[PDB]
Amino acid sequence: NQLFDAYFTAPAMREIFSDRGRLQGMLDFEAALARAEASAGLVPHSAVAAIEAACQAERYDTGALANAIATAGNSAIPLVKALGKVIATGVPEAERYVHLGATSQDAMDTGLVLQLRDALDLIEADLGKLADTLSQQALKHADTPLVGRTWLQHATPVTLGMKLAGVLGALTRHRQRLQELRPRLLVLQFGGASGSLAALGSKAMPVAEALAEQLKLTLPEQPWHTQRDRLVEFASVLGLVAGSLGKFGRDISLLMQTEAGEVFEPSAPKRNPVGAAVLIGAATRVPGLLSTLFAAMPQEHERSLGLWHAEWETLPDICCLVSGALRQAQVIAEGMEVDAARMRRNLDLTQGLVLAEAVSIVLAQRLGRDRAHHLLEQCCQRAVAEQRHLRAVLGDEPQVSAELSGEELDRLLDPAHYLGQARVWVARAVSEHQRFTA
Amino acid sequence: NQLFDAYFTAPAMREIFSDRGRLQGMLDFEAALARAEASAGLVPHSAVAAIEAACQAERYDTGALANAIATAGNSAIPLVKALGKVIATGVPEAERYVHLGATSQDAMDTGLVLQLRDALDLIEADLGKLADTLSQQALKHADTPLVGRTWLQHATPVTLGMKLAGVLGALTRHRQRLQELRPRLLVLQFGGASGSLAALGSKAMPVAEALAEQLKLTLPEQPWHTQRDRLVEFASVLGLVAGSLGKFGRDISLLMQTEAGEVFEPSAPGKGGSSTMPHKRNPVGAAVLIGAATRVPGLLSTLFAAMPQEHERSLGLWHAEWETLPDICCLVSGALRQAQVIAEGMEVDAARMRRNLDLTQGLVLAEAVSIVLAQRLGRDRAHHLLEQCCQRAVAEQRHLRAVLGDEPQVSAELSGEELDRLLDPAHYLGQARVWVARAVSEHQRFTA
Amino acid sequence: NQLFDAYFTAPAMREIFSDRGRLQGMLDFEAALARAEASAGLVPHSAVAAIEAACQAERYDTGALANAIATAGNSAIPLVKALGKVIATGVPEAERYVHLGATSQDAMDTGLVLQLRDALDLIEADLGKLADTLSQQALKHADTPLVGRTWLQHATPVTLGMKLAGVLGALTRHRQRLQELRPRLLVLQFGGASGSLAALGSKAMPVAEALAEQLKLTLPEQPWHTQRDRLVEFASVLGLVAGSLGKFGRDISLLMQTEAGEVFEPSTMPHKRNPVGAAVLIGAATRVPGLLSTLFAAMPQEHERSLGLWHAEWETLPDICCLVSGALRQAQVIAEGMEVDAARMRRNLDLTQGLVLAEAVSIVLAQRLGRDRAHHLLEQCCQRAVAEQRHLRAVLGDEPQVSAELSGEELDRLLDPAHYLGQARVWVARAVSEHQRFTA
Amino acid sequence: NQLFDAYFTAPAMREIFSDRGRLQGMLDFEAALARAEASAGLVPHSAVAAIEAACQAERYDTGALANAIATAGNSAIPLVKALGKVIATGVPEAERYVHLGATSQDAMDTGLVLQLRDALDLIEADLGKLADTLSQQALKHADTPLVGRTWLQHATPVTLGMKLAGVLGALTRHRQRLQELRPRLLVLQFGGASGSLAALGSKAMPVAEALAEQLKLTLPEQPWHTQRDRLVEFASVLGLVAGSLGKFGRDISLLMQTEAGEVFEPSAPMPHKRNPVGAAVLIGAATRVPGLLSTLFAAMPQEHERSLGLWHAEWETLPDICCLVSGALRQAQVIAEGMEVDAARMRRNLDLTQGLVLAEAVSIVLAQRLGRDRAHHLLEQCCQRAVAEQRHLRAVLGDEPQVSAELSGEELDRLLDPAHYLGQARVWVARAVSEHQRFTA
Repeated sequence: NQLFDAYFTAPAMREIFSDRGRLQGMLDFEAALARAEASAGLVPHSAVAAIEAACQAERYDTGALANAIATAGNSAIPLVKALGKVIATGVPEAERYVHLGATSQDAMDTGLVLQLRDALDLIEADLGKLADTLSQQALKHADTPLVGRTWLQHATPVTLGMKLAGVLGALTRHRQRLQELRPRLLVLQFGGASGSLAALGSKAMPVAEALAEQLKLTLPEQPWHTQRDRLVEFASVLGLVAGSLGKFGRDISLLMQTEAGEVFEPSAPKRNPVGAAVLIGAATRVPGLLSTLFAAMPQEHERSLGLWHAEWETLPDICCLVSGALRQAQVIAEGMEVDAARMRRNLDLTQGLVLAEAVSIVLAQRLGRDRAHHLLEQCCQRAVAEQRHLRAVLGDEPQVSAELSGEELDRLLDPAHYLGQARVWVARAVSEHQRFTA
Repeated sequence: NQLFDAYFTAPAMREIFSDRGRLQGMLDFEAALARAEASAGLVPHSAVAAIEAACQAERYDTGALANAIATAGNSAIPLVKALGKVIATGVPEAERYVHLGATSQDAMDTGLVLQLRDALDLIEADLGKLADTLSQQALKHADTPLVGRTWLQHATPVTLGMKLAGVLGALTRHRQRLQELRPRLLVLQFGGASGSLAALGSKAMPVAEALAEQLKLTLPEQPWHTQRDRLVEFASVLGLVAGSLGKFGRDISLLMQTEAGEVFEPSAPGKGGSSTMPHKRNPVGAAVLIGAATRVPGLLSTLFAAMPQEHERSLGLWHAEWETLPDICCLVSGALRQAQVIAEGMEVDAARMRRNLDLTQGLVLAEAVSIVLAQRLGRDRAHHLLEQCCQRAVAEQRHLRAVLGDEPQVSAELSGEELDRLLDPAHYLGQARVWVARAVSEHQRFTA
Repeated sequence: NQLFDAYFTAPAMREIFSDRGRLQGMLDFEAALARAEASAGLVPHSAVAAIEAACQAERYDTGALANAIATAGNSAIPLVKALGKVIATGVPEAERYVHLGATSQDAMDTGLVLQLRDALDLIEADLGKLADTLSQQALKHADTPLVGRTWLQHATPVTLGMKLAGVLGALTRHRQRLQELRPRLLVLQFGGASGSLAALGSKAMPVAEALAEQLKLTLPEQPWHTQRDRLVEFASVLGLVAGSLGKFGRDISLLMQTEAGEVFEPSTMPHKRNPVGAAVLIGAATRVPGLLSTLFAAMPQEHERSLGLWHAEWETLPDICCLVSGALRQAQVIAEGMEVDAARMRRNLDLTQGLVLAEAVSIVLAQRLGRDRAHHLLEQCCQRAVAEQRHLRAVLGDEPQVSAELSGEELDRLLDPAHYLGQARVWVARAVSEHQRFTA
Repeated sequence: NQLFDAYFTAPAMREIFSDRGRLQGMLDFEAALARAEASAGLVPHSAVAAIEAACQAERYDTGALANAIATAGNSAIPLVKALGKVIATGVPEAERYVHLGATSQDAMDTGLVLQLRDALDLIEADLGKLADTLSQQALKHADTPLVGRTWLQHATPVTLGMKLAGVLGALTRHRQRLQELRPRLLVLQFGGASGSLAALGSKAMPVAEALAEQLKLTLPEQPWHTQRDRLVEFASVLGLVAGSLGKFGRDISLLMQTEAGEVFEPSAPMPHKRNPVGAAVLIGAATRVPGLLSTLFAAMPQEHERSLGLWHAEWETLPDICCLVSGALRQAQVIAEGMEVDAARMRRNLDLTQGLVLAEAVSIVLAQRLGRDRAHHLLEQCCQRAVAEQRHLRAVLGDEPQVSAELSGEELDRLLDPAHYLGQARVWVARAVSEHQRFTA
């Protein structure tokens, strides 16, 4: 099943979450294990070299391992056995030192953490890259006006940059979150059969620290075979990412509507938003995958069956799904086409009624807040009845045209003059984005 | 990613949901389309032959199509284009008739329905097979007694057959559900660009009916590009199946617990080389059933979440279905597979079940005694006298059978032969055998 | 918490799923139990009368029961205890016959089924009512043309009735599904402590059948304390309903868009018209999926009675019923009173200036000239209608080959949406037809 | 519907998430708004006093408001209207200043945030309290041995304290998480009709800052009417808490099994018909919350300046999650501080596999005493026999020439003693408790 894979997953991410990557992660653990126990005096340095030479994914047969797993219950034991048979060919007496003192889940979880680290690194890169380009766009259109849409109904003006800044804001907060969880997530899983590490006796802590250092991972306060919050948390932040990008994709698709035509996805490297589809798809698929991870948390005792198995393919799907949305969001963010003219046109589709408020405040002071209220509802009721722009109806209004010149009315009914804090929001958002950098 | 695929998916099911299977479904649609339109006078019979010759999945390159899809937004257009370029090599003037009057989703949904039918067929087979073997085991152990477990606490007796009968019951109801949705699910998706089928003019219905008949699919009251209840219902029943097998998997894992050791998955004393009994007899099969019952709910909610698809064709929500439905089918196929293995080969330890039964030293049978001593003496007096014997059987900790034998009023009302029977689990099985009877009965009724 | 309850739940449904409704369901079970065991010779007819008199929800204190439940672990034991203390006041020696031979879950599940039966009845009523009005609207607008929208882009013409017929189709299928599960869902839950019903000895089946008949419920092949598929199936179909009405609510909100303004929910103070009704439908379609998966998630219940997973069902199923009842309610309001602007629909139709109708002309000029020549000639006309931006009708009129093959009267028809509605009217017909067939 | 509410929700949490609490949250916003705008010169101080006097939830009719909402589409407009009619009775000319320049969602989101802050405060107190008592229990049983259970199968020894330390570890990580999201979650929602705040002109930022300060909330970089990640994140951590307490609840129920009988829930004020009613709540929450959480994730792609339907879906969902978790924390505390341990039964269960679960501990020692190659064979032989002629491994090894010739009766007694194969058990408890004390500050 790879037909839709190019469209839904980012190639680099798929490489990490492939059989090769999964296998390599565990093998990395095994080699690192031998290395760490050797420096503790548990394994002959001659064996360390033998093991490392066999810890290359390429040397194993996935098809064969797959059938064995179906009988083993996990991936570690069939791999360790296959690793042993490879080390036997060359240094037969080294075979007895592989996977010493460790349990299957140690290899599996640590291997996974290694893959998660490479994954984290990609996601942070793409995020920063996307935030940068989004930052520029926000500034570029910090003041090009478009109508505000509330419950899909026209509302007071807004700016395109204001909208893009909101997405920027969320992305910054996610980079922040990924940064805070990093020291929590990147930990070693080394507990042995029941997490007591008893098999290593007094060389337990020494081997553990050596092992963590070897893999450049932190040593946790204790093993976590059945405490899975670290993994679920990571998945949850990726969930937040899919959701925000989902909002972005929705907004694009609505802006690309025939009856709106204000913003468009870049033209193929009827104009269908094939990129937005990916973003919306991810924001629709991920919640379910995420609840699965939450659902599997109440893992029994020292190792749970079934609940633990449910994590295996779920976490990787989430990472892939999100990698694909980030990739697609980058494409549209750096190349979307804007039609400011059309934005202007759509703005007085309600014929200035959306700007009634801007006029109400001015005539509030020019005359009585009490009198202006009446006089304004009257002009709107008319601009609708005899259907014609509010600018005109107001020009033919004695009290109004007697208090406001033709030049004043032209300004009041100009959306570019009712942008509120639009530019400020973009400023603060872009500001914070640059602050984070450091 | 195929490491865990042999363990989590049934090989036959993966074949259906592979690139080849996906492609073939759509090509089958294309060939059938030409055929149906030819008989309506829209396509020269010479083209029909050209097209069918190119409607073979093997002739296409997945890798290439994959990259094209990333730009197209769907799978139909890149496939149709590739199909056209293949038909051009031989009969160049046949190229203009492929995919005539149809929209991308028509090919995709119909292709899917074809895959779903092959899937439905596997699932029904496996279910029937599993129900059969489960039916025999139920009968075989209709009266082997085991303690009842409530909130994981010991309760009045139950029978192993009774337990297996409940799984049988659920499975029968699912077979029933699968049967009722069949006519609803296996429908054709032919509506064109906006579901009006206007491009075919007055040849619309004729082509439609011909097409349905060609594929052996029913013609729906109308196209359903954005009315997805049919697919969500199918996923939902599969969900129910995952759930039921999940309960079965849980029960096995709990019965295989070291402190229970009453039922075991196949493969020697527990699992594999039963050397050091303590561990190793791991329930690798139950893990699959439990895994599926844990994963499926989320995948199912995704299909529910993607139902409010806008207008004539929705973007994003529709894309979300593509890989989700297949995952559900594969997950369930793997659970059915594993459930079959353990159902037909589980090991029972009736002696250990007996031993576990009086772990509470007959206190779990207090009720069975309470009713008899209710009539022999006063329901009011018996109540007092019984709580007294239990409080003692616990204090001086020793079986209730004993405490009652040393009880004047009790031993004066019930002989030693009577008390032996009252404190025997085998005599307090209630409707255990009846339940197994009714369930198996209904299972045989369904058959027809 | 009742602020949003009037807006999100249908009052009749909330009545069913209230403390009173929950309590009454269990009490109904107890009364029916005594009645059935009496006719088996297990209970004196004098006690049956005493029990029935106490089986009225009104006579109990919810607040008090609630605190007891926090210690009991379920609702049946504190209720049965309170019931016993009420029967004591009058007929003291009747107290020992209440809840005889039954376990807490028997009372709880059966009580629930009773509530689900009332709920099923409301949902079937509302659905049929909604299907009817939707049916008329479908026919009424069977041929008022509106542009087709694909990926939110303009596509070949469609009819408003066509759209509404789709929703009708789905609702018909749900009524059908609700009909098929009815015999499966409305079953009695009577198994006792461990589902063996051993406490009743040989009077087990007799009491069981009498009890099922008393409550007008079917007796299942065996008790189902930990086989929950019946409940999850029902929630699943309600899920299907929320999803369908969700699609409807989405379509309305999109048609109510300022840049569309084609359909509206029933009604300064001008351009301000928010779809408060569609909000409910979309909300339900968004909330229900999660609630449903919870029911699926709770299926692997251990042995004879599961703790935790079973507790998870208690408030979840009722939430689903209430959520859906509110969506049905709101969908009915908008279905029978939505405002249509056929004029605006026409206007929006040539927003692409006839390019959306290029296909309709392509087939005709396919025969008039060469399918090969027509193709070229048509792309040329579209490319121009875009460049010098002006309707395609015009560009085709200034096209020698085209105006030489098609009269001005012929081009006026080809570029008219009303003439490219395909099977629109047929779809509405089949859907409405099937709706009338079901009725019986 | 309050039957199961006492059992599933913590009373204090329900108070926060009640009609009264919801209403008061928005009223607090209204009062604070007037106050902030007055100091910017937009409202007469005499009106500020009139408004504040009307911003008390008690003065309004929920039933009435509920029917109005059914027509309004939200809760803010019917409340603001009702508030206005109350301020009219006394200071009629003050009515025109209420809710000035604000949109419905500003009142609603800010009101909710206020409620979430009170909720956050409860959850942090309970977590700290639960961590403390779990901390003592961990230490108290840091070395009482119980058998390890892998895939529900007996495995090498473990300690009760070790197990409890794992729950402690998770709880500490959650407190840490709650601390990190606090500055992110507690922000003001003030953007007006479309988030431009245009209606206030150049008095926008001044009023905004004054408003934030008034409510003791941070001012975000920009309004967030359709960027909901802050709320979903909070719900997500609460999800993590439900999950962890869910694992704890599961372990208790399994330890309370008749065939185990090692740990029991307090005998809150029959075979030993002791049902784990508390564990039921923890497991239930862990089962219900995932669904509620995905709902909030599902509602994130909210369109433009204000989304209909998806935003409505948040309203009752976030509160349910908070209540559900408050009920699980409550129940977890009860069992944590009062669970009964049967160390003797744990010992008995330990050699249910008759020492085979300790085979590994013997394997390493006999690996050196003799040949790692010879010991291997000799050990599998003793196990295969201890099983066949079914009798303890301690015995089978004592009748083994090579073994009894290499290890004294005193040495074998020790090797087959669980208390001597606890590995890092006590260390894990140490590190976890240590980190718990570290966090404190």
